[PDB]
Amino acid sequence: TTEIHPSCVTRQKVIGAGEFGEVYKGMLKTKKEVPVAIKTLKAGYTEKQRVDFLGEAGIMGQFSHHNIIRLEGVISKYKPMMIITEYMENGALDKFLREKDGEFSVLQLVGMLRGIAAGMKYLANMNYVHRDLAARNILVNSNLVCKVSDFGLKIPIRWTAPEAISYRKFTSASDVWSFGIVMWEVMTYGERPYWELSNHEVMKAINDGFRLPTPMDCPSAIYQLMMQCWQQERARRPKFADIVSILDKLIRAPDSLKTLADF
Ligand SMILES: Nc1ncnc2c1ncn2[C@@H]1O[C@H](COP(=O)(O)OP(=O)(O)NP(=O)(O)O)[C@@H](O)[C@H]1O
Repeated sequence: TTEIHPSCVTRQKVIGAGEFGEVYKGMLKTKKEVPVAIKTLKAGYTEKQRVDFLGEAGIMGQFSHHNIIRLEGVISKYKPMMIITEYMENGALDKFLREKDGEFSVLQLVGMLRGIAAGMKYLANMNYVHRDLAARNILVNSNLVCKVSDFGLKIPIRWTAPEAISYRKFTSASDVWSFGIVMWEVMTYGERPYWELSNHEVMKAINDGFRLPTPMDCPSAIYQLMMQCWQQERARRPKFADIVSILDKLIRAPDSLKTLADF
């Protein structure tokens, strides 16, 4: 990753709190000044936190893709240590959608999902199994591009594929199950999967052949595709590259989205 000089960064406002310290909006001067998010490492970090902190930047720095958060660079030689990324104005996806409930077209929602899916196709090609794909780990920018975020060395049962739970077998097909749950998150404008059901109920339903119900006004193709992501046998779930392609068909022929799922 790129080491950058404290002089080029200027923190402006706190916009959040992370595992290792507060996160700020700011300005990077690489000439020309550009908004950035800035993750700080609290003074008083342990060695373990230092390594986990810089490590995420390391993992992130191995990626270059439109729908993957871009590491601008780290600050590891001076204090506050920082991780500098592209600024995403609309913040986390689940929270954004909750604030803008019913305010997007079905095409804007599906395009958000194709962005995510694309990023997950990139990750899956790089052999990177995210393990924690969820709408809260997607960030969104002024133009509504959704980027997979949160790469890092805690994972809730109900975003997780049954085989990944019972045998702890995490693959890219595990992530595809999670992506179906994100689809339901996006199409319900940020509702919590399985509402207030307990982890126990949730696994009993899933193993009993029962799935999350169709979101209100959900296109039939979007609902069926999520049901394709929630097949008990992972080998039958679509791969991310199938998902991207199906969502592109749907976007290219938007009248496909006029027919809704029922019941
Ligand atoms: N690149 C970014 N651009 C814009 N906002 C960001 C960026 N990264 C993080 N944030 C914001 O800062 C918050 C905390 O960042 P992050 O560490 O990535 O999430 P977290 O540790 O899971 N904590 P939280 O999201 O508050 O539950 C997020 O909710 C975002 O609102």
